[PDB]
Amino acid sequence: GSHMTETVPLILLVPKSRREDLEKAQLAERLRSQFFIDYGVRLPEVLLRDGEGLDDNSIVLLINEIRVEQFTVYFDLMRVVNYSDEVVSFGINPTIHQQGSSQYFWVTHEEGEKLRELGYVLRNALDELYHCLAVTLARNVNEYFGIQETKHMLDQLEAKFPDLLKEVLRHATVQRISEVLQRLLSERVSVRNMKLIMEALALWAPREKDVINLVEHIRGAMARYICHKFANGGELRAVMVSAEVEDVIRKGIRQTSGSTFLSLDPEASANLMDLITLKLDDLLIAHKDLVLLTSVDVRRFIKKMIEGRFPDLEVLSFGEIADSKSVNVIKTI
Ligand SMILES: [Ca+2]
Ligand SMILES: [Ca+2]
Ligand SMILES: [Hg+2]
Ligand SMILES: [Hg+2]
Ligand SMILES: [Hg+2]
Repeated sequence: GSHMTETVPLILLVPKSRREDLEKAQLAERLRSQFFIDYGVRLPEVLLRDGEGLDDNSIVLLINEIRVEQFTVYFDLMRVVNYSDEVVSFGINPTIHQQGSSQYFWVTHEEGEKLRELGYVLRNALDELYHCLAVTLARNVNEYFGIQETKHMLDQLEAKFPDLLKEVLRHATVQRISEVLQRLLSERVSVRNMKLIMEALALWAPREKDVINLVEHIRGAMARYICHKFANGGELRAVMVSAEVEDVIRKGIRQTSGSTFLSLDPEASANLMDLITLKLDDLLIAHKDLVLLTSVDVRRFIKKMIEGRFPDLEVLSFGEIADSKSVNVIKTI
């Protein structure tokens, strides 16, 4: 460990009424172990604290002792991941939580079993809580991960692939590598496969000195791993960006002698955001459980544009999902 982790614990405010059960379930320990498995980096220590005034189905995450997000988890119910309105036709009244324009639908255990037979996918409450936390923690990676962690990882790798590390370091500094890794994690891409990441840096770093651009190439190299992560072991649920919207973005792109950036009139960008908002508004699958699909040329710009309003909606390129299996496009923007 380094200071990055060691000096800055995460705090979960939980209901007093659930504390003992969350201890028994080893919430804190399992969050830490699973996150490491899933993303390849270590979280800080996780402290539980009883939260004043919390109902029985609420959790708050504090980073740096500051409230970051409040989650609703129906501990005694089941979440319907691929909900549709058809469910109400069957005489089920779900329990519904909304955060922004994302909606979450919960049913009884008995109702769940019924729904499964009709091909709905269910998630248990602790599994949902872990997903919520993980998504939010990935985004906030810079709070607990940096050069010290990167250097450790490089050192571990070196012990195994010395010549590979040698080559990479000739073309990228530790700082630059750390930046690449943070940018991957912040977009929910795992860094567990360090060997592959390093092979891609050895290929690309000699030639690409702009960090944003470099990251895009690395993502490309890692395509299989990105896809497998997002899709889990299930179908990939997606919203497609229309050729129309792609073009608005494309026209706004300016190439320089340095970085490539998006340059849209503020009114124009606001109007485009209003359109994206409108198209997303009536979705019944939560944003963290979706991806937006677009062309490689516009992917990173679309991500930057929407992340203010829609922080939990990741954006993949068509190439990134080349190894996909079942894909379900639920909507076009
Ligand atoms: Ca119900
Ligand atoms: Ca407006
Ligand atoms: Hg169940
Ligand atoms: Hg969530
Ligand atoms: Hg995949």
